[PDB]
Amino acid sequence: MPKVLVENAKNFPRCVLEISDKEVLEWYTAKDFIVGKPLTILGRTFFIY
Amino acid sequence: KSQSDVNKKLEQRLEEVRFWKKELDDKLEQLVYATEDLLLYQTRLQKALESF
Amino acid sequence: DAYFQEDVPMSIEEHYRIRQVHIYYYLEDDSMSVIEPVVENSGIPQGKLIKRQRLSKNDRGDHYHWKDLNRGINITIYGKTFRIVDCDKFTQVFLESQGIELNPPEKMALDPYTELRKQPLRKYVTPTDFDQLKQFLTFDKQVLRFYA
Amino acid sequence: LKVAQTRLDERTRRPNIELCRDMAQLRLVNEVYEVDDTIQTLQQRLRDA
Amino acid sequence: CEQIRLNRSAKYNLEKDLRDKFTAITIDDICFSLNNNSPNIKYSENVVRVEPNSVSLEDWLDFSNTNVEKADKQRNNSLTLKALVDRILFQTASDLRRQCDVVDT
Amino acid sequence: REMEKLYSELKWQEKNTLEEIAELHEDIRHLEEDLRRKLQNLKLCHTRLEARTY
Amino acid sequence: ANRAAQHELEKDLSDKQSAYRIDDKCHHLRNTSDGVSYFHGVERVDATV
Amino acid sequence: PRFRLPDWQTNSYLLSTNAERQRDASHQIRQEARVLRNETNNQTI
Amino acid sequence: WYRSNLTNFQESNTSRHNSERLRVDTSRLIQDKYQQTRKTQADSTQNLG
Repeated sequence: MPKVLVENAKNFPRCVLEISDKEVLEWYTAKDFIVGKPLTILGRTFFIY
Repeated sequence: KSQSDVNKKLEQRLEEVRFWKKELDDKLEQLVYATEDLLLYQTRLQKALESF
Repeated sequence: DAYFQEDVPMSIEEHYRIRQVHIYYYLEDDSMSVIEPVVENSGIPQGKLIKRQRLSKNDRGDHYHWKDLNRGINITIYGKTFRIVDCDKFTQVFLESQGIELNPPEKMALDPYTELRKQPLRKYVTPTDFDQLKQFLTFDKQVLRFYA
Repeated sequence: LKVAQTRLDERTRRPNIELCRDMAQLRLVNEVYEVDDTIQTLQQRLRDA
Repeated sequence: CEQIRLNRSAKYNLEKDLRDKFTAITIDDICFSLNNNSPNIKYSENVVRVEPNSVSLEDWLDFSNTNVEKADKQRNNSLTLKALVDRILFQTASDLRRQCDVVDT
Repeated sequence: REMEKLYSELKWQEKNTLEEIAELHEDIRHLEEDLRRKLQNLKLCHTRLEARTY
Repeated sequence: ANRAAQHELEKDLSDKQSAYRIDDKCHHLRNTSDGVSYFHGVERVDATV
Repeated sequence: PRFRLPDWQTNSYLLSTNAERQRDASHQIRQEARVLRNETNNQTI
Repeated sequence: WYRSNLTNFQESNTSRHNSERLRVDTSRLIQDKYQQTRKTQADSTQNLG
């Protein structure tokens, strides 16, 4: 999963090319899934408890 | 008694070397204070060169 | 240890040059000499700038004595202004033993030409070892549950 | 200031137990700060003049 | 400014001794404080039997009395300067003043 | 030793206090003569007013 | 037994002595006295034991 | 009576820490005095 | 004219009051910082002693 994209998405052929290794500034890791605090996957807010 | 003497003799040498550390520090004081005035009197002179 | 900026406005490489020198004072007859060390790839005719002589200080005939020589000073000699930056630990010892307070140091300045000829430093930091394989091996058969 | 700073500089080399925290350790610590204050103070009055 | 040099040089030498004297005072403190039951009391070789860089009591006193005099000499050559610049300043002022009151008239 | 520790401190705070007292005798005298000479200036600014109402 | 005394007892005299050495000098570290130098940090060091 | 040694120790501490604030209380009036007296005398001349 | 002269004369009288202030009050600060540092240092001595 990508969390924050690198700062060239406005000139990126995302209709004909996918989001590969170099387009993601940071991915989701085990630090991001804090047990107790709200988490936001794409479109949805979760409440990992 | 032999050790007693070398002790008394070392004791005396201290008295002397200490008296001389003193007459060499009280002198540092006088000379540092002398330089302090001269450096301040220096300022007074420097200001005059421009005061005129 | 001294340096002096002259000019270089007719060149394409920079607008100002720095010429590294060491200035010597002699206690034999109160004499000075200025020596320019040989830079390896500079086109300037490096060498000896001023021979051993009693260099005149002003127009009335006085020469430079060591009483007015510090670490940071901008003495001018025959039209060239030298900014001394640093001494060695013998010149310092002599100067402080006479009453002279040594000034704070300055770095050296740098000639833009010779430092832009510094050839590249051929190296690569080694890549990491935590690739797909090691992350597959040290983190196999273990997954985290999260109830949300 | 330097008299105090030095007075302490050496007391911070006493061997084992010796290295202590008695009254002296403080009055000197307080003095250094007090002196530092006087210096900052006169500095303002200089700017004022 | 030059008297300052001499005075500051005088100190450098006066300090040199003040320092050395301390080292010696400490040394003799640890020499005095030494019994037959003290901790590290070991033997030695040639100890100080001979010394190719020592000095005599007569000499030690010369070094000191000399260094002391030099400092008093510079101090006495400083009170003079400090009292020759006081007039030089009073003089300079009154002189320029006299002429200013003159130009006025 | 413990009392000589306390006594020597106790004597030293006396001379520190006695120095603090000594320059309080002279300060309040200087406050008093400041107060008294400033009466003379209220004396003055009065006397101008009514020789003027005259 | 009476030896275990000396060990510590004498291991004390040494520190007790070095104390007087690195403490009496400070009793007389006069202003403008051969030594008085500058140290920035001797007002935030307290490795007391 | 027979006042015990720890309350005897704080007797000296109380007298000693009295001296510090009391001298400082007196010292505080001083600087307040001279700041007053100067601008008091200068204002009215 | 009468106005201007006053605006000026007054401003002059003023800057000669804000200067006199600093002056006599600097005497206080200087004769304070000095005597303070003095007795504050003597404290360090008695204590170290």
